[PDB]
Amino acid sequence: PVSVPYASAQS
Amino acid sequence: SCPTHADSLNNLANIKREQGNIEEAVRLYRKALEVFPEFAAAHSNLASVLQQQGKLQEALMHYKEAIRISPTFADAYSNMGNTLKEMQDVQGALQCYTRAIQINPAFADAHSNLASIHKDSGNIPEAIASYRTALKLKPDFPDAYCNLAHCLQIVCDWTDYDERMKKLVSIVADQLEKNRLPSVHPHHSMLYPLSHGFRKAIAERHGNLCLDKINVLHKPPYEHPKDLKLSDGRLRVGYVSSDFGNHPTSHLMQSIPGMHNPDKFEVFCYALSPDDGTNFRVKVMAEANHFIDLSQIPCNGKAADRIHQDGIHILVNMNGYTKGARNELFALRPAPIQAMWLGYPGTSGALFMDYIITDQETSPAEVAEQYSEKLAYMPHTFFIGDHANMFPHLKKKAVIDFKIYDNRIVLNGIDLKAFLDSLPDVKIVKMLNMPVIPMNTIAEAVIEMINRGQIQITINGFSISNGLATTQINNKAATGEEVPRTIIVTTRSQYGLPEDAIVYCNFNQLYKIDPSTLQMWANILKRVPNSVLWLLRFPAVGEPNIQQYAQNMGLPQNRIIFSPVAPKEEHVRRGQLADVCLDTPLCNGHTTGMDVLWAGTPMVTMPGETLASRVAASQLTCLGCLELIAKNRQEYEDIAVKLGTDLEYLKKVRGKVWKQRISSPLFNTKQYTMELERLYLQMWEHYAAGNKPDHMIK
Ligand SMILES: CC(=O)N[C@@H]1[C@@H](O)[C@H](O)[C@@H](CO)S[C@@H]1OP(=O)(O)OP(=O)(O)OC[C@H]1O[C@@H](n2ccc(=O)[nH]c2=O)[C@H](O)[C@@H]1O
Repeated sequence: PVSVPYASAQS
Repeated sequence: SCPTHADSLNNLANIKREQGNIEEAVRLYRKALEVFPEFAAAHSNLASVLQQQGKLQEALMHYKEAIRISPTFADAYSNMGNTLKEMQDVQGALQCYTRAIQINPAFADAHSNLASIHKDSGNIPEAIASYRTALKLKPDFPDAYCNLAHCLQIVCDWTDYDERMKKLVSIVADQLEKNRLPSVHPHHSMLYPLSHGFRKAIAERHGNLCLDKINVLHKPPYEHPKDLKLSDGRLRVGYVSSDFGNHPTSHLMQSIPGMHNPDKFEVFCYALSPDDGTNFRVKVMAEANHFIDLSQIPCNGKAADRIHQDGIHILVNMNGYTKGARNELFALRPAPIQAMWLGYPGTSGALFMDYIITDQETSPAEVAEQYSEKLAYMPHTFFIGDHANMFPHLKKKAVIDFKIYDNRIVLNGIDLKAFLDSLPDVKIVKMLNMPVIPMNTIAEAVIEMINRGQIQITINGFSISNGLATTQINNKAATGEEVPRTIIVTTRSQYGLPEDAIVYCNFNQLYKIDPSTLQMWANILKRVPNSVLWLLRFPAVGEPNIQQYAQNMGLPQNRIIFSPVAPKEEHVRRGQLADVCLDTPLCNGHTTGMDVLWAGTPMVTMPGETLASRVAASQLTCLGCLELIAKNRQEYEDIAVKLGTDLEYLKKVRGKVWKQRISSPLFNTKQYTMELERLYLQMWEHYAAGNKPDHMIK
């Protein structure tokens, strides 16, 4: 659990 | 009022579109509809260029019209979905897609479009299902094939890996050549075995997506300033990021706007995203000379004006092709100099981007042909971390001896020293140096807390905190927004690590691993009998797959240990338990690199060609540990194994990292900033001289 912010594509 | 007339006009417009001339296509479509308003296909076609032009508002109205006329037009539902998606209305777009599939069970784009929503909600097994269905129906579908490929990548499904890769390249080759926008997303391009020209070419195309979205504003070029007179001798730098909030980008550079020299520079921050409420956002707003919320200004025209209004000399793009980006801003060219920085690990491939900020280790001059921008070198590494400010409680540590290991039971805290002073029998190992508590009632109390899984205890009045419960004791300290006000215990037993093992960790998202990368580790683990590999459930669906491939390479289950994802502070801190970090060479640990180094944990890397596969090396160089940098698979394995067997050598290196992280420039934001300032002024002089940008490689 706990999710954390990460980088990702522009979709 | 003639259908035939209109029909011909449509035929003409479709022609004009093919010859890439968008301007004209629209004009014709609009006349076709003037002649015959009840024209379904005209409405549909005019919609999708309006969509391309970013005029969604309107493009939607026309799609709605198309449907009303032809209720079986499955193709229009699907597109209207895409539009509604792009309008942040996921709900209604989802409705379109399903509605389309219901009407035409066999229509393949709907099935893909649906999968794509699932992908963005991060439910992957469902996204995959729907992509597989789409491809079954239409076995030649790039967009679906590529997107699938990426999901399989994220879950570490490596079935037919080599054929899948070749196939990708294959598709991209075709699409680049047929002048069609490539299915691979530039941010993912670094994961596949494409050429560097190919990667640049992809980026290049997404570069042109913004270009069309702004052409339709019909804006005159901007008059840029030519000297510093209006800004009183100050160079006006503008940072533009959608991640001034709780987000890695902030975790790295939140200190920097604060650290600029006010005499020579005036700092403008342009948030692309609304205030999330966190301390990161607050600090940046508190410390930048000016903070402008551009999320209040959705129109790219008025936004760009607002930048040019402010008189920015250097505009810094921190997003590149990542979530929440708005490069239309950059395409409008409001500042004379526009540089890529930190946020995106790759070339923009775009004309409107002047410089990429990097260094010689990450982007050596041989490979300048990979980028479309001119290189601007920082003197050490272009990377940087706030860790020093964000996590000062990790500067020093203390250990319990429970039978001298530095990573079995650890204690950190701002007030650690005063607590050790309360204690009767502490022993002081030299390296700074490392305090060791002996196995007494005290030590036993602490360990029993850990064992019973209790939140916290009190010893001589100091609070001792279970380092698994921090979000309960203090939410803000667990996220990295506050500095912890207690002492925190961290131990191997908390994560089910074997007390007497060699722990190789890698804390990255699992998409960074490929079958090669795993093979190497498999080898290493075989040659080092007391070892375990420590990974993250990131995502959890990923775990069984690795376990699978690990088992086929001949590893018992108990050889690889998975831990769940943790909040930033716990995540960083438990890096101290590990012995060596083993870095993914397909795509390096970036923020993670900094994180594991801060814990004093040496990291083995094998630098490749792509920027992103080189960052870790670049960090280690700056730190001063070249013996951790491998020239090939072979050497990689050996460096690891040497560390894992030669406990004397291990201790030597670990101590080096520990010391170096302070004394080297790596975690030094003040020094970093000043260099960034140098590089800024270099760029400026050169442009003020009358020159177009060239390499600043010094
Ligand atoms: C390949 C790639 O996209 N690289 C990007 C860089 O080029 C950008 O410069 C960096 C942002 O600008 S982010 C990015 O760098 P990466 O290292 O890939 O980080 P990523 O996007 O996987 O998220 C890891 C986060 O999870 C946190 N994290 C991780 C595990 C955990 O248990 N808890 C936790 O808080 C970590 O502390 C991090 O906060």
